[PDB]
Amino acid sequence: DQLTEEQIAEFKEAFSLFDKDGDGTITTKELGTVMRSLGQNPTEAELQDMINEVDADGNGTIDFPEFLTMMARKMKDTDSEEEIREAFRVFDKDGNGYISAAELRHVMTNLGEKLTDEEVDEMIREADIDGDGQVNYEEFVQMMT
Amino acid sequence: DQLTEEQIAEFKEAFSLFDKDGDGTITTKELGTVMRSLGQNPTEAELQDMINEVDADGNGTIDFPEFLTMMARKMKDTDSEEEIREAFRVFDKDGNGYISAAELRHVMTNLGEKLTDEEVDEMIREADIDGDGQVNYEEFVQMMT
Repeated sequence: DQLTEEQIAEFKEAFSLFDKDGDGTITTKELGTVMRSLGQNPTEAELQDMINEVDADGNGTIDFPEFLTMMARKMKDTDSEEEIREAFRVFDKDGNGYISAAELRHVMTNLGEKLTDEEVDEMIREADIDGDGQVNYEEFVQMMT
Repeated sequence: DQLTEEQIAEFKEAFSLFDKDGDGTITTKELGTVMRSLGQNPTEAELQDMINEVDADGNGTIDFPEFLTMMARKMKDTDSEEEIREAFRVFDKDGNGYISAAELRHVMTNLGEKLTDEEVDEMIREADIDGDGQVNYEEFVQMMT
């Protein structure tokens, strides 16, 4: 949590990864995807105070630069804990604070070993993502096979 | 896959990993977990057929040995594809063939890095898993923090 070549360089990727359009323009919606995609849990309001924040043209689009500036500021409210607790929260479907010790084990080793961060990113790229960040999990299977 | 030492050793782990009773016997339920814990997607019937075959006393129990023998048989019946697909299915909450490109990325890298395959088992070992394998993720959160 401190703007640095790497930090930034990374922040680009995530931004590039969810700009379906293909031209540096993350939508209010694409914005959330980006953040969750980094461990943050932006509230629908929070994502709003962010669009209006800078963008005063109501274009609803966000330029990497703006994004970067935002992140930098909101970076203070990011500690290892929340990030972690979000990962595990993906495995909590019904949302009961409870998760499959199993599903965990499986996803983490089986799929955690067959793939490398870079590979995860490469897939998501060619992958067919929509606004929300949804993707037909089969697409991934076809790739991985 | 075949019954190589490593393989046996792996099954042992998983089996040991969900025999909450502390001894060397897993229940029909526990069985389910163990299997999901390895990418197998056991059907209730299948699970019952197993508890039935061996253990004619229908004790509902099953030894590592019996377990080993069993897995051996169903072994050549499962292929890498299925496991892959089951992994991804964890990420598909409402079960609509769709998952969060984000959540994937997040879980896969953030938490995919903070832990090593063993660190996972080691955690689930000390973790407070219940019958269905359910676990309070917070408990994992703490261990991590």
